[PDB]
Amino acid sequence: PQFNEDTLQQRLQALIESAGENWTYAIFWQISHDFDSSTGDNTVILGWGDGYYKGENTAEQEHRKRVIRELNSLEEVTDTEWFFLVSMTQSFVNGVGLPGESFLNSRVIWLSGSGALTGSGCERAGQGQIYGLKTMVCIATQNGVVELGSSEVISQSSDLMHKVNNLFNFN
Amino acid sequence: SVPQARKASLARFLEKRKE
Repeated sequence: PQFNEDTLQQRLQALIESAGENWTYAIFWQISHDFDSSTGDNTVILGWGDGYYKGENTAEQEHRKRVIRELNSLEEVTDTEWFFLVSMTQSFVNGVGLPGESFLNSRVIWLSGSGALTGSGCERAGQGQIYGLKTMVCIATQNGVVELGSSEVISQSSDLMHKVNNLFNFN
Repeated sequence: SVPQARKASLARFLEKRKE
Protein backbone atom coordinates (compact mmCIF):
# COMPACT_ATOMS: atom_id res chain seq x y z
CA PRO A 1 0.00 0.00 0.00
CA GLN A 2 2.53 2.55 -1.26
CA PHE A 3 3.07 2.24 -4.98
CA ASN A 4 6.06 3.47 -6.92
CA GLU A 5 6.67 4.19 -10.60
CA ASP A 6 7.82 0.63 -11.23
CA THR A 7 4.29 -0.83 -11.03
CA LEU A 8 2.48 2.10 -12.69
CA GLN A 9 2.05 0.39 -16.08
CA GLN A 10 0.81 -2.80 -14.41
CA ARG A 11 -1.65 -0.80 -12.30
CA LEU A 12 -3.09 1.06 -15.32
CA GLN A 13 -3.46 -2.26 -17.14
CA ALA A 14 -5.17 -3.84 -14.11
CA LEU A 15 -7.57 -0.89 -13.80
CA ILE A 16 -9.16 -1.32 -17.21
CA GLU A 17 -8.56 -5.00 -17.99
CA SER A 18 -10.35 -5.91 -14.76
CA ALA A 19 -13.03 -3.17 -15.01
CA GLY A 20 -16.58 -4.40 -15.69
CA GLU A 21 -17.25 -1.58 -18.15
CA ASN A 22 -15.83 -0.91 -21.63
CA TRP A 23 -13.12 1.68 -20.96
CA THR A 24 -11.02 2.63 -23.99
CA TYR A 25 -7.86 3.80 -22.22
CA ALA A 26 -6.41 4.98 -18.93
CA ILE A 27 -3.86 7.79 -18.48
CA PHE A 28 -1.81 8.83 -15.47
CA TRP A 29 -0.87 12.52 -15.38
CA GLN A 30 2.23 12.99 -13.18
CA ILE A 31 3.03 16.15 -11.19
CA SER A 32 6.05 18.18 -12.20
CA HIS A 33 7.03 21.70 -11.20
CA ASP A 34 7.78 24.88 -13.10
CA PHE A 35 9.51 27.57 -11.08
CA ASP A 36 8.73 31.08 -12.32
CA SER A 37 11.72 33.45 -11.97
CA SER A 38 9.51 36.49 -12.58
CA THR A 39 7.34 35.92 -9.49
CA GLY A 40 9.29 33.25 -7.61
CA ASP A 41 6.41 30.76 -7.62
CA ASN A 42 6.77 26.96 -7.84
CA THR A 43 3.68 26.00 -9.83
CA VAL A 44 2.50 22.40 -10.18
CA ILE A 45 2.31 21.23 -13.80
CA LEU A 46 0.73 17.90 -14.79
CA GLY A 47 2.38 16.03 -17.65
CA TRP A 48 2.32 12.58 -19.23
CA GLY A 49 3.21 9.90 -16.65
CA ASP A 50 2.06 6.71 -18.38
CA GLY A 51 -0.93 5.30 -20.25
CA TYR A 52 -2.64 2.10 -21.28
CA TYR A 53 -4.67 1.95 -24.46
CA LYS A 54 -7.17 -0.93 -24.69
CA GLY A 55 -9.30 0.14 -27.67
CA GLU A 56 -12.39 -1.57 -29.08
CA ASN A 57 -10.59 10.64 -44.77
CA THR A 58 -7.79 9.57 -47.12
CA ALA A 59 -5.50 12.56 -46.41
CA GLU A 60 -6.07 12.18 -42.68
CA GLN A 61 -5.35 8.44 -42.66
CA GLU A 62 -2.22 8.96 -44.73
CA HIS A 63 -1.16 11.74 -42.39
CA ARG A 64 -1.76 9.45 -39.39
CA LYS A 65 -0.15 6.39 -41.01
CA ARG A 66 2.85 8.58 -41.88
CA VAL A 67 3.29 9.81 -38.29
CA ILE A 68 2.98 6.26 -36.93
CA ARG A 69 5.66 4.65 -39.10
CA GLU A 70 7.82 7.75 -38.61
CA LEU A 71 7.48 7.12 -34.87
CA ASN A 72 8.12 3.39 -35.42
CA SER A 73 11.37 4.57 -37.02
CA LEU A 74 12.68 6.50 -34.02
CA GLU A 75 -3.37 -0.44 -40.93
CA GLU A 76 -5.97 2.19 -40.08
CA VAL A 77 -5.21 4.61 -37.24
CA THR A 78 -8.52 5.05 -35.41
CA ASP A 79 -9.81 8.25 -33.80
CA THR A 80 -9.28 6.99 -30.22
CA GLU A 81 -5.77 5.70 -30.99
CA TRP A 82 -4.91 9.12 -32.39
CA PHE A 83 -6.39 10.88 -29.34
CA PHE A 84 -4.31 8.64 -27.06
CA LEU A 85 -1.12 9.37 -29.05
CA VAL A 86 -1.79 13.13 -29.24
CA SER A 87 -2.37 13.15 -25.47
CA MET A 88 1.27 12.26 -24.80
CA THR A 89 2.50 15.79 -25.42
CA GLN A 90 -0.18 17.65 -23.47
CA SER A 91 0.40 19.31 -20.11
CA PHE A 92 -1.78 21.16 -17.61
CA VAL A 93 -1.18 23.95 -15.13
CA ASN A 94 -2.63 23.17 -11.69
CA GLY A 95 -6.28 24.28 -11.43
CA VAL A 96 -6.58 24.59 -15.21
CA GLY A 97 -8.43 22.23 -17.59
CA LEU A 98 -9.87 18.83 -16.72
CA PRO A 99 -6.75 17.30 -15.09
CA GLY A 100 -5.77 20.63 -13.47
CA GLU A 101 -9.18 21.26 -11.87
CA SER A 102 -9.11 17.68 -10.60
CA PHE A 103 -5.69 18.03 -8.97
CA LEU A 104 -6.11 21.50 -7.46
CA ASN A 105 -9.20 20.58 -5.48
CA SER A 106 -8.47 16.85 -5.09
CA ARG A 107 -11.62 16.09 -7.07
CA VAL A 108 -13.39 13.31 -8.87
CA ILE A 109 -14.69 14.87 -12.09
CA TRP A 110 -16.96 12.39 -13.89
CA LEU A 111 -18.23 13.53 -17.30
CA SER A 112 -20.77 11.07 -18.72
CA GLY A 113 -22.35 11.81 -22.10
CA SER A 114 -21.44 14.01 -25.08
CA GLY A 115 -23.23 17.01 -23.54
CA ALA A 116 -21.29 16.66 -20.27
CA LEU A 117 -18.04 16.81 -22.27
CA THR A 118 -18.97 19.75 -24.51
CA GLY A 119 -20.50 21.70 -21.62
CA SER A 120 -17.51 21.20 -19.33
CA GLY A 121 -15.52 24.25 -20.46
CA CYS A 122 -12.40 22.01 -20.62
CA GLU A 123 -10.65 21.83 -23.97
CA ARG A 124 -9.45 18.27 -23.38
CA ALA A 125 -13.08 17.11 -22.90
CA GLY A 126 -13.99 18.93 -26.16
CA GLN A 127 -11.12 17.23 -27.96
CA GLY A 128 -12.05 13.79 -26.62
CA GLN A 129 -15.64 14.31 -27.76
CA ILE A 130 -14.41 15.21 -31.28
CA TYR A 131 -12.54 11.88 -31.34
CA GLY A 132 -15.69 9.94 -30.38
CA LEU A 133 -15.42 9.72 -26.57
CA LYS A 134 -18.65 9.94 -24.56
CA THR A 135 -17.30 9.52 -21.01
CA MET A 136 -14.20 11.19 -19.52
CA VAL A 137 -13.11 10.92 -15.89
CA CYS A 138 -10.30 12.55 -13.87
CA ILE A 139 -9.58 11.43 -10.31
CA ALA A 140 -6.93 13.17 -8.24
CA THR A 141 -4.36 10.96 -6.51
CA GLN A 142 -1.41 11.68 -4.19
CA ASN A 143 1.03 11.80 -7.13
CA GLY A 144 -1.16 13.15 -9.95
CA VAL A 145 -4.41 12.47 -11.78
CA VAL A 146 -5.83 9.22 -13.18
CA GLU A 147 -7.86 9.76 -16.37
CA LEU A 148 -10.33 7.27 -17.93
CA GLY A 149 -12.00 7.57 -21.34
CA SER A 150 -14.64 5.58 -23.16
CA SER A 151 -16.57 5.77 -26.41
CA GLU A 152 -19.53 4.54 -24.36
CA VAL A 153 -21.70 6.44 -21.89
CA ILE A 154 -20.69 5.05 -18.49
CA SER A 155 -22.16 5.94 -15.10
CA GLN A 156 -19.97 6.11 -12.00
CA SER A 157 -19.92 2.68 -10.31
CA SER A 158 -18.64 1.96 -6.82
CA ASP A 159 -16.86 -1.05 -8.29
CA LEU A 160 -14.68 1.08 -10.51
CA MET A 161 -13.93 3.53 -7.76
CA HIS A 162 -13.01 0.60 -5.54
CA LYS A 163 -10.48 -0.55 -8.18
CA VAL A 164 -9.08 3.01 -8.52
CA ASN A 165 -8.68 3.16 -4.75
CA ASN A 166 -6.81 -0.16 -4.69
CA LEU A 167 -4.46 0.82 -7.53
CA PHE A 168 -3.19 4.32 -6.65
CA ASN A 169 -1.90 6.36 -3.69
CA PHE A 170 -4.25 8.63 -1.68
CA ASN A 171 -3.55 11.11 1.13
CA SER B 1 11.27 13.09 -16.74
CA VAL B 2 8.38 13.49 -19.17
CA PRO B 3 10.26 12.86 -22.47
CA GLN B 4 11.45 9.35 -21.50
CA ALA B 5 8.09 8.69 -19.89
CA ARG B 6 6.68 9.55 -23.32
CA LYS B 7 9.23 7.32 -25.08
CA ALA B 8 8.61 4.39 -22.79
CA SER B 9 4.82 4.71 -23.25
CA LEU B 10 5.17 5.25 -27.00
CA ALA B 11 7.31 2.09 -27.27
CA ARG B 12 4.71 -0.04 -25.50
CA PHE B 13 1.84 1.42 -27.55
CA LEU B 14 3.58 0.85 -30.89
CA GLU B 15 4.67 -2.68 -29.89
CA LYS B 16 1.16 -3.58 -28.73
CA ARG B 17 -0.39 -2.23 -31.93
CA LYS B 18 1.51 -4.61 -34.26
CA GLU B 19 -0.70 -7.31 -32.71
